Amino acid sequence: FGNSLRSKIKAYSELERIDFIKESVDSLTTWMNEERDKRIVASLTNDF
Amino acid sequence: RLFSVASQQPFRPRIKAQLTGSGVSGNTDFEANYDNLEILSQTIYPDA
Amino acid sequence: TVDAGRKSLVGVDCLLGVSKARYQSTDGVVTPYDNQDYAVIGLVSNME
Amino acid sequence: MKQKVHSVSYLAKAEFEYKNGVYDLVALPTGAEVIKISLEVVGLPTAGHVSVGFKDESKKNYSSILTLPVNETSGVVTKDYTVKSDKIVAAEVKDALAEGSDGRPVKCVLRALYFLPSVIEVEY
Amino acid sequence: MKQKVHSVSYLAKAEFEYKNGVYDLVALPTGAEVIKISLEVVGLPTAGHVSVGFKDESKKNYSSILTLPVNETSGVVTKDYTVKSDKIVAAEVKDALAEGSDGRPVKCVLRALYFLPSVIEVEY
Amino acid sequence: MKQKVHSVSYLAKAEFEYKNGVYDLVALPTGAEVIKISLEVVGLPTAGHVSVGFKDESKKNYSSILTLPVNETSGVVTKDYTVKSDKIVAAEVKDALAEGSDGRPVKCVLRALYFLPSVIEVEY
Repeated sequence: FGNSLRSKIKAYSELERIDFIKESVDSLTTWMNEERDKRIVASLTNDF
Repeated sequence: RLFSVASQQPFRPRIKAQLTGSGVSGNTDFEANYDNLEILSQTIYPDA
Repeated sequence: TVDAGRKSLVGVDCLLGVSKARYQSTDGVVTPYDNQDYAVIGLVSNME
Repeated sequence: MKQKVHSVSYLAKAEFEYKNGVYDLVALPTGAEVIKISLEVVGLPTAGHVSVGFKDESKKNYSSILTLPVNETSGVVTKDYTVKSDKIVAAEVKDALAEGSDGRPVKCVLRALYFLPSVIEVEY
Repeated sequence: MKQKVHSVSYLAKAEFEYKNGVYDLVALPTGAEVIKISLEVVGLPTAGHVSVGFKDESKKNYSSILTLPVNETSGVVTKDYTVKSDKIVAAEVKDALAEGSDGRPVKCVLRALYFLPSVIEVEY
Repeated sequence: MKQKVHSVSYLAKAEFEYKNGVYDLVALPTGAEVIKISLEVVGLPTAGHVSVGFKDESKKNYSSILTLPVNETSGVVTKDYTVKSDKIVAAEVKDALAEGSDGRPVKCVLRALYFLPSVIEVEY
């Protein structure tokens, strides 16, 4: 499983002051962590 | 213009036309509007 | 280089196997462990 | 067998809340190949018409291409369009009051599938 | 003029052999933009109906959206759909016997053109 | 939920000038997933029919799939097609004289939206 993010044109990225590589890496690490944890919880709380 | 063709074979000079196509504006992908590089040719045949 | 080099794409992917421990008998004989969650008991309550 | 084809296609989806007014739903580029326009009414209207059509970015060039009364609640344009300076898909509702028979507000969804003016050469 | 549009589109084609049963034809993601569903009957049926509709991956949430009797042998859904947990396009044939009038088995083909939930921003 | 879908789609647009003859409008590959054929008449014809259909690259395998008289000036094929050796979309006009009622020549535009035979695997 995974995600991805696509940026805007580099001119806009440097114009609205987003460093898309770093922000995307951080936010996707976050999303991945909650995805693994939800996997664990969903398997754990499956049929009892 | 005297063409330096010494092979006396029928010659064909080519020219590259100016791009008259609109581009893409802002975040829009290049793919949304590709331009067409047009080449124009003319052939010169000998006469005896 | 997703548009032509203008934009970018940051993707994150994980391959992971997760399962609630539930051991099946390697033969036909009945053991108190067969279709039973190894170490899990459910607790259900009206949330509000 | 060799030709030039449009290889890039977009879908634009826009909602408005079905009461009198004019809404600018979809923006199209010059040379866009509009191949599907679909309008949908989510809810139970009691009275009114929705007219979708084309208009300029600025000037008052509105002209309905699909009219929807209350009853059928869904429609699709019967015609295909190449965008020639009419770069706004717009929708107007001239008659409409509050939701009616439901208590929940009535929605209208417009989906526009169009191909970009760019072409590429392919032989089969 | 600036908007977000769906730039990714897929077509799923699936065949079944037109006799009583339920078939899970097309799988759709959440947020998919289903813009065309078409059903076709290849052959000469003698008796029966085909109902295509939406149902859950697991639970029994079937609801017909297009019904086809024997005669017309082709149909298209009149409505457009955003996938909200009903992630199976399914087709059921309640009445059908052997091919009939042909000796060669009767086919049904379903084509689903849908746009992926992903969006991109474009200004024209 | 896992399937194979066609992820590549093209639109071919071709014009002809609406007088008697046969025109080879769109070329399709084997296995192409033809999902929309639309024909449009730009102008005011006075007499004649346009028949669009499929034919071979070489041999005389023409068979009309959509016939358009003068009055309605627009049409769409009601059926979906997988290209099996009939790799030419063609249009013939058997009856037609000069423009009529306008002084400006009558155009016909055919747009063919089709999906390429390539497939990819996706699970949702």
